[PDB]
Amino acid sequence: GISRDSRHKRSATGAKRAQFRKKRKFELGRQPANTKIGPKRIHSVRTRGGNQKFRALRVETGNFSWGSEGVSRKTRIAGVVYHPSNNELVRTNTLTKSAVVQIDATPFRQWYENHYGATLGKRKVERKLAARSGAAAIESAVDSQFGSGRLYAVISSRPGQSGRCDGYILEGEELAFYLRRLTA
Amino acid sequence: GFPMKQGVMHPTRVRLLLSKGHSCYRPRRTGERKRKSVRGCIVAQDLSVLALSIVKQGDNEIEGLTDTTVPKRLGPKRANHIRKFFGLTKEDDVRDFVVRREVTKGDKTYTKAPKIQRLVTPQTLQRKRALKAKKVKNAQQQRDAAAEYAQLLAKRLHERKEERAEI
Amino acid sequence: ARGPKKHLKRLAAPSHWMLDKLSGTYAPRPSAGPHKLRESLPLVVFLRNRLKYALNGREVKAIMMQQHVQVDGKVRTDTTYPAGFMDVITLEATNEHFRLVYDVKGKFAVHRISAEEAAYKLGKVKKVQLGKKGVPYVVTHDGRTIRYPDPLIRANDTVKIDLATGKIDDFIKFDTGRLVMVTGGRNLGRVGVIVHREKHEGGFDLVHIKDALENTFVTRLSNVFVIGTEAGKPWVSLPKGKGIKLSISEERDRRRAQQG
Amino acid sequence: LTVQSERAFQKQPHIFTNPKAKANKKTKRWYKDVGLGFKTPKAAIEGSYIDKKCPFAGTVSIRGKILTGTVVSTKMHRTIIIRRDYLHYVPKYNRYEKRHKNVAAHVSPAFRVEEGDVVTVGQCRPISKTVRFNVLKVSAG
RNA sequence: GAUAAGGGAAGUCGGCAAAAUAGAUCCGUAACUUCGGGAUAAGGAUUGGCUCUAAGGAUCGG
RNA sequence: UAUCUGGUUGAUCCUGCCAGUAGUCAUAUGCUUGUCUCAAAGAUUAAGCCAUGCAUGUCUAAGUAUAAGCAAUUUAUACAGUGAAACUGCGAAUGGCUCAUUAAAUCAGUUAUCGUUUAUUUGAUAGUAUACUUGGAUAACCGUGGUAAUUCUAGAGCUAAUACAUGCUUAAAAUCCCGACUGUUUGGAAGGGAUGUAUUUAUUAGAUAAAAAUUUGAUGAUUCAUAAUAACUUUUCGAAUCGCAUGGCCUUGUGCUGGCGAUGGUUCAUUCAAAUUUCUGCCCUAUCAACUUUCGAUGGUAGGAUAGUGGCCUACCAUGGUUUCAACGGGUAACGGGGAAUAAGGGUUCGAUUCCGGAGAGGGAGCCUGAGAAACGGCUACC
RNA sequence: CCCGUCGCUACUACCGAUUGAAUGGCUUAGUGAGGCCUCCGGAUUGGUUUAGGGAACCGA
Ligand SMILES: [Mg+2]
Ligand SMILES: [Mg+2]
Ligand SMILES: [Mg+2]
Ligand SMILES: [Mg+2]
Ligand SMILES: [Mg+2]
Ligand SMILES: [Mg+2]
Ligand SMILES: [Mg+2]
Ligand SMILES: [Mg+2]
Ligand SMILES: [Mg+2]
Ligand SMILES: [Mg+2]
Ligand SMILES: [Mg+2]
Ligand SMILES: [Mg+2]
Ligand SMILES: [Mg+2]
Ligand SMILES: [Mg+2]
Ligand SMILES: [Mg+2]
Ligand SMILES: [Mg+2]
Ligand SMILES: [Mg+2]
Ligand SMILES: [Mg+2]
Ligand SMILES: [Mg+2]
Ligand SMILES: [Mg+2]
Ligand SMILES: [Mg+2]
Repeated sequence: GISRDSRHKRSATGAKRAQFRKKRKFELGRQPANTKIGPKRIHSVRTRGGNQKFRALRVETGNFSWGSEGVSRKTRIAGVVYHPSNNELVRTNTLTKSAVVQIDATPFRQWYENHYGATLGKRKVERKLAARSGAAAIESAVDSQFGSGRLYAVISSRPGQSGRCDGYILEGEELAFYLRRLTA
Repeated sequence: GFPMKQGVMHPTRVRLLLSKGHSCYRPRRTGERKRKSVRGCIVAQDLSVLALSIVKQGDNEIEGLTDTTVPKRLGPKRANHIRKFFGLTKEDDVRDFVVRREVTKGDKTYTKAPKIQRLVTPQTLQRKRALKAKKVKNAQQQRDAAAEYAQLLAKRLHERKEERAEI
Repeated sequence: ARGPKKHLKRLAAPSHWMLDKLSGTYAPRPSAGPHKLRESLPLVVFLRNRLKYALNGREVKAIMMQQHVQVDGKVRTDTTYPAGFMDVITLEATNEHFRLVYDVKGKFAVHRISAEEAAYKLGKVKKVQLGKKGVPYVVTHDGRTIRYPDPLIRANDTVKIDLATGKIDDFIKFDTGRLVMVTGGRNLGRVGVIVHREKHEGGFDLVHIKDALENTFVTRLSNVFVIGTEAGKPWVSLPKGKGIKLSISEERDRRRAQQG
Repeated sequence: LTVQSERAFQKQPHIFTNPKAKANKKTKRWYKDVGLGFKTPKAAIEGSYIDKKCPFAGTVSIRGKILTGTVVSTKMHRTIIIRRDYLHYVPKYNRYEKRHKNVAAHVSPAFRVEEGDVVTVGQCRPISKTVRFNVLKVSAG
């Protein structure tokens, strides 16, 4: 069994430690989910204490939040474009935490147009919109992407732990950072 | 003597790890799994006996198989099962239609009938009423204990209001 | 080892139970309950070794299965129920009420009280915090959780519980001059007033306590139980001896004069 | 030395800087006091480094034992080794012998330590195979 | 000049003849020793095609 | 009892050992042996192998009874007393034995969990935006059996649940979003959705140095408790259960209400625990001086996994980490400690063994169930 | 008094061809049972259940 104990390692002085006891069940590990993109398939795992975990083996959509306006919508994920841990994860389009993905922009464009009245990519309702006006100008580098119809996002949930693939839309210098990293 | 297991497509024997819910095995303790040899699902010459079920009755009577019949040993026991099998609508009283098998102990005979399950009775309705009355009374006890604490807090806060003004 | 232990060796039982070595191999292992194992008193020990009502464990079980014994106003049928400090035991068949208070000699005294005092008990607040739906609550030393406490209550105070509604009758704030009984260490059972609290953050606060005989001792804050608002005014009756520790020479002289 | 020197973006968790805000374009910084009367260095209030294991801006907590020792190596990235000297009593000879133990502690960029300083380190949760302590105070040597 | 089931020197004075090994990269390498060797000791792993990535330079412009 | 005596020489004084002397909770053995109390006992060599028998099962008024079981006619033609066998629930992870492995390992004293899970016990905690009560299986049983053989089980006919899967019954407002119309200086609005609790994200309260030109908890300390917003979910559970009593209301009913109990259920706390964990402390050996780092060794970033921290594992990147204050290696006729023998004091020797901790059930390894096992009087595979 | 070859008897350890032998630990390389996760698979077995012979699509 996969074991997380530190006994099998050699000590800080470099001495090999002798075998103390048989592997115990309270230090087990399991195998990575390696979440892909495909029709949703989640398997439950019975964990210590009788609790439940959900392995997302394949998912298509997730709930992603646009932080500045504070609104979240569920949208499909197109693919993985960047992963700080392993490039084989980008190549196989494996969903893990902190993975950079492209998400569908329609729910956010629709919310934006209904809430502010402007477009992207580049009586009472009208009064509410006129009041909300002025705050409707967003950053150019984020606005330009809606023209391509795909937003950059990072997964925040842990799909191998909860079966969900949720995240937030990149903005500010974090967005500038991953654009520079991606383009190189 | 090894029995046949459905889905194993062989005329021979294979060894499987059988568990609870599998045929050809009865687990002795909870969670126990045994590796047992079982015969495939393909008919061959190595069978000592084959079990057959008559789907369509033939021409000639079978001596002890198609002429007689054995009544079912037990009647229905659940209330909705009594309603479904034969005899009544939801407004009928199931209590006096249950089949009772009478036993003969020498000279005096008495009847035995099953205990009906899922039968609505005044005790059942009393328990339902008790549960909902307790739930409502509890909800009121909680929301007035909360209201009383809100009075206590308002009094303390008012006292702290005058305390700051004084100091 | 692979799960919780269910036996208790006689030699490994708490010493303040005063069990004899040779009556057998095992001792009553207290059940899970309001009080910790080392600081509790099982009802079999209370009813058989102290009160001597039962001659053996079969008889104590016969006694308890007739619904006579009540702890904190509720009938208990668990023979190894972990009764503990300040708990009230009622035996209405004999019409007797006991309180489990430590005596100054370190053991649980059998301190009988009248029914009027047996109608309540005190509990030291271990923590106060907010529960679900934003309801604050206090957890006492016997594991009780009482919601909607007086907003002035903080940790280490002592509350007086109505014990029939589970509500708070009144409380004592932790401060200088309060009467205290010590519930741990070698000074177990002594009663005095707090003279000075010396705090040690990230560590253990220490409390300096002055006895009624002007004896001063120091103990950890976790072993301090406030039982009265000032000297000579305890909220519960003290056991015989009034929690005053005498040296062995004074005890020997007192015993000689009392018996001759 | 730059903060975004890794293949991943370095930032404090759950600290959100809203781009649609006022002209006060200063990156929001989170910090905490470790308690026990230890002062937060101003390099944490005014700095820009990101360290999840740092006592003041990270999620570790200081609890347990407080030890002092001499820094003997700064050749690891963000990790030091301190040396603790003590006297062991040998009852048979009614005398003592010098002994020492090496304890590995994490040092945040809010402190600058070189070999020879005497530091005070507080215990934290296990943050590595050999590192379980985290520097709280530095005295120049 | 080739191949050959199973065995593998039982053939023969004798392993005669044939077979097996073989290039390169990486790992590893004993007794003994005249300290130079033994040594390619012994004993192991890899090797194609295709699509990429990185490193290694020159001349001009202060 | 803080003690000494014989032995080298022809004789002497010394160094020095041999011998004598006493104890042993220290074993064996020889001889002898009347009484009372107390009482060790396959540790040493073989953690070698085992014939045979036993050591873990369990039912109350309160889960399931048509035994074709017993008993009596009784408040009873639904059952009602007693009661095998089975299904369901729980226990079997405790105990008992042994000390093989194990030398910073175990363990001892001392810490921490603001780094986690926790059956059970004990406290609290749920009005939430077909209903007089939902489904279809299955056991025991009967009768056809196959094998020499097992705690093997297969066809066929029934039939149950606190087993399995679904599903209503209900307060009063209030708040939020969209919003046709309308007022038309930005208000009013018909109509639609959403509110409990769990899960997963993202974003906000969660304050507290003393005068001039409204609330806000704890800690030494937190991104804590808790609350709110936007969404999300192969939708967790907000009782389709069981026993005794039968009370109260009369606008002529199997009407509406209700008393003491069993069990279960979400979350928080507690307890019994568990898992990691700080500091310091282990016998001999240098005829062991360098060890660790291919292929994790030390650290960083990101991830995966875990109940959770952590190179526990993966990817990328640095070259670190231990050591004459003895690392590393080797030996141990080594389970550790509380303790035991002997002892003026200081010490020397022993500690498998009545208590505590750890480990094992021929040797490894891998798992199911379960709160809890890498369990062996559980399973799977190899030797 | 006494020393050493040489000669006799007994015992102990050492060296010693045998690429001697046995047991245990660690380990390179090759093969690799079995469990677990995953991937399809779809024996048979219930109907989201629809249908005038029954042709679809849902679950296990
Ligand atoms: Mg051939
Ligand atoms: Mg061949
Ligand atoms: Mg050959
Ligand atoms: Mg020959
Ligand atoms: Mg020949
Ligand atoms: Mg010859
Ligand atoms: Mg020749
Ligand atoms: Mg030749
Ligand atoms: Mg050679
Ligand atoms: Mg070679
Ligand atoms: Mg290749
Ligand atoms: Mg002697
Ligand atoms: Mg033996
Ligand atoms: Mg045990
Ligand atoms: Mg015994
Ligand atoms: Mg990590
Ligand atoms: Mg021992
Ligand atoms: Mg031994
Ligand atoms: Mg033991
Ligand atoms: Mg085992
Ligand atoms: Mg020899």
